[PDB]
Order: sequence, then structure tokens, then C-alpha cells
Amino acid sequence: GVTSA
Amino acid sequence: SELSFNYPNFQSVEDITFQGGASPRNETLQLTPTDSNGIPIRQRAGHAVYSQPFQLRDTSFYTTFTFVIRTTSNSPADGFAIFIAPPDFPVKRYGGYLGLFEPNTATNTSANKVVAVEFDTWVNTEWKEPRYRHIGIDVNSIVSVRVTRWQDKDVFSRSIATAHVGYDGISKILTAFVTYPDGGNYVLSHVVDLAEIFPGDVRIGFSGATGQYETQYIHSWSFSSTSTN
Ligand SMILES: *[C@H]1O[C@H](CO)[C@H](O)[C@H](O)[C@H]1NC(C)=O
Ligand SMILES: [Ca+2]
Ligand SMILES: [Ca+2]
Repeated sequence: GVTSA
Repeated sequence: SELSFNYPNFQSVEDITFQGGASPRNETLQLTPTDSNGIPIRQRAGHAVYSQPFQLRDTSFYTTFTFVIRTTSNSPADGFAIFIAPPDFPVKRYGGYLGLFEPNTATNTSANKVVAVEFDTWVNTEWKEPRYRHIGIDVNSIVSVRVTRWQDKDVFSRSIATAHVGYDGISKILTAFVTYPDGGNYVLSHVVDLAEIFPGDVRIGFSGATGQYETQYIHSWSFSSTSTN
């Protein structure tokens, strides 16, 4: 999954 | 221009510039740092580049290196890359940017000047990469213009793997062959005019980044360029 945006 | 070098191992690290979290270790290039217990440090990037610049106008090259990925659990990140960029290129963002891009601009091809062959151990949701670990060719974007599946058997094998990267200056083609002892073989090519992207100087080297649970070690490295004349 997304982890730093 | 014409340049060649050879490191059968890295017992000497004589013309290597280290930046960020990269350092020499047990006759290798360790691209990302470890703590006092040997555990990989989260969210770091490191560069090990050959310090002498060269030019790409009217030039072909061949380079080969050996490498090991060491993982300490399931979900390692983020990988490493062999890259070409200008001589003043800084270590850029850790994580899935691989030390080669900044978040703002990482997919904008007109805001970057960097070409790489990436070994990517983490599937980034943030720019919808393909759903597997992969090897790829990057041209001014963290979104690989050409990409192929990198088998997990091989990622986690802890073998000393071999990469061959070569650029034909006449046909304007960059190509990577990657091989694993009793493992997989990988082939990628892309038409790209490196002399047009890099009209001046460049340096070649390695960028690694975490991420988590991962250390990237280069064991050997040779390079030869020659003029196409
Ligand atoms: C976010 O975290 C993971 C590790 O959990 C990876 O480092 C991934 O590449 C990171 N995201 C970005 C955008 O760097
Ligand atoms: Ca990638
Ligand atoms: Ca990734």
C-alpha cells in the first residue's frame, strides 16, 4: 500500500 | 569519451566517491547503512560512484558488476540502481525514489536528467508500478519506460548475481542482461539517445535506498567505453 505520499 | 576501470573486488576503493549512507565493507560496496547490530536502517539512501567524469557523445559502453541483496524479512525495500547522471548529482530521496528522484518531480521527465537500470524490491502503490518486484530501465522518471518481472526466487536467493549493462551509441540502445547462478536470466532493452539527454559530463555509479530490512552489496565492477569512430 501507500507508505509516503 | 574513452574510460575504463576494473574492480575484481573492492579491497581497494580508490576512485570511488561515497555519499549518504554508502560505505565500503568486507571488500564490497555497501549502498545503505546498517546500525550497531548489523540491522538495516530505515529511510536512507547512498551513492557509490566512480569519481572520474566522462562524455557520451559518439560513445558506446559495456559494464558488468556482481551484486548481493541481503534481506532480513518478508517485505524488503527499496532496491538499488546503476545510474548515469551529471557529476554534481546529489543523493536524492530515500524510499521508492531509490536515491534518484525528489517527490515533487519524480514522474516529470522534463524535470530530471538521469538514466538507470533499477533492481526494484518494493512495489510502490504511489505511482502504480506493476504488481511484482521488477528490473527496469528508467529514463528521467521513477516510472520505468521498460520493465520486466524479477522472480522472487532470485530476489531472496542471496546469490552473487551478475548484471551486464551496455549502450550502443550507433543504434541508441541501452540493454541489460541479468543472470543468477542456477536461477533466472533477464533481458531488457530500450531505444534512448543518451548523448541528447547528457550533452556534457556524466558519472556512472550505484544508488541504493531503504525502505526496510534490506542491504545492497556490489561485489565487483568493470566498465569500458569506446568511441563509435
Ligand atoms: C514507503 O515505505 C516503504 C517501506 O515500508 C517503502 O520504503 C516505499 O518505497 C516508501 N514510499 C515511498 C513513496 O518512498
Ligand atoms: Ca520501479
Ligand atoms: Ca518500487
